[PDB]
Amino acid sequence: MTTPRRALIVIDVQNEYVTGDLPIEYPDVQSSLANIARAMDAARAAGVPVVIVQNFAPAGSPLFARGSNGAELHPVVSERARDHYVEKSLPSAFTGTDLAGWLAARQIDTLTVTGYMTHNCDASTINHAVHSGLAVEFLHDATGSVPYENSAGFASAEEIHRVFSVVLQSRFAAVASTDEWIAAVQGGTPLARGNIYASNQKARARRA
Amino acid sequence: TTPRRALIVIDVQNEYVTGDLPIEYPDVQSSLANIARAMDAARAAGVPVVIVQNFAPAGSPLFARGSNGAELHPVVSERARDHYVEKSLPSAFTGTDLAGWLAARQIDTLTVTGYMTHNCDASTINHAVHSGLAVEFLHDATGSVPYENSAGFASAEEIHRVFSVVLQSRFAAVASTDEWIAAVQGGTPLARGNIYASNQKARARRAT
Ligand SMILES: [Cl-]
Repeated sequence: MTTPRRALIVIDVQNEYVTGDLPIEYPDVQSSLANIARAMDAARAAGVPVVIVQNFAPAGSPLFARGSNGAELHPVVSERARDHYVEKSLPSAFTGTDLAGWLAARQIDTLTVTGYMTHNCDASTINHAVHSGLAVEFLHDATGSVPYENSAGFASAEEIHRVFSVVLQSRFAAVASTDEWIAAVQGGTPLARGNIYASNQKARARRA
Repeated sequence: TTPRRALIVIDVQNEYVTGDLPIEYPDVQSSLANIARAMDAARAAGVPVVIVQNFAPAGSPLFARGSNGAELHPVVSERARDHYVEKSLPSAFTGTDLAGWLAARQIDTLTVTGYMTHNCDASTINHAVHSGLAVEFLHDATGSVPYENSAGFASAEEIHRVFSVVLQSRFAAVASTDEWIAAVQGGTPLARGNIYASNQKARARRAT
């Protein structure tokens, strides 16, 4: 087997999600911030390129407003080194940006996703990556969601994050812990991916 | 102003009904019936109808080329259509002419029906939004299956609800088939939610 050639992308780790008005609720945000930092430190030690993504909305916007505290990168990011930076104003870190080219220029075959939110920025970015031919990894303990209620119904942060983690594992990404990822980097091994048939069979077999 | 819609009917194949990937929520007869209604309402209004069929290789457990499971369900195979694409990844854009065909017909709004909510439908919607299309998702003309894998468990109800709520928060106007039919007959758009509102309504359940 070929050794995975990973890039770690740290998506929208900004104060809005922590001290601001879109507070991450599951996993616990302090626990995911700590794992983001471990993943970044491990990546730097192992020579895995680290890409920071920052999301902006216009000045005066209620969230992620240019010039506001909430739009600034959290100290976990800002006090660390990085190898690349991408600003975005859409969920996906690829659309219209230099990300795909930058990755390709570094022979990246595997994009390891951390940051926020699981169901929006992270999932959009992963969807683009998968359909471009990249393998994707998702660190379930270095990511997270918020609860939502709207005309379509209610879903908690735990339900959103779990659903997305399980769906990702079924088809789109290797879902793993930060500890698991760090070890796989050390060993030069891929992380395990699930599949739709196994995933649905297991749930059905249990219901039986 | 009046949307220029196309209705896309994704992967309404026997695998999901009589085969080995049975849709569990919403009830599959109820969503098949609504897909039928939506197609007929589109037809009557001159809204174009696009059919998508997903194939895996001959001999695969699901969607195998040559198998009954891979065939379109008669609800859809016996009806009129304006366009057809076959695909082999979740998004109906990747490796198909879909974006080109929609562009040639000056489509600005894509209405999504068919299966699965969290896989083919979500991936198609995420591509469409990022290409600049407006998207609608008919929550009673779509559906999910349960999954269990190394990332955890989630039921079909949880998966469909979580994706319906997340889509309403940012990616699509989520509506019932009746609401869509009324919007087509009236030449009006459907309502979209937003992330900040969705999160604020959920946070109010704490009742501090
Ligand atoms: Cl698995």
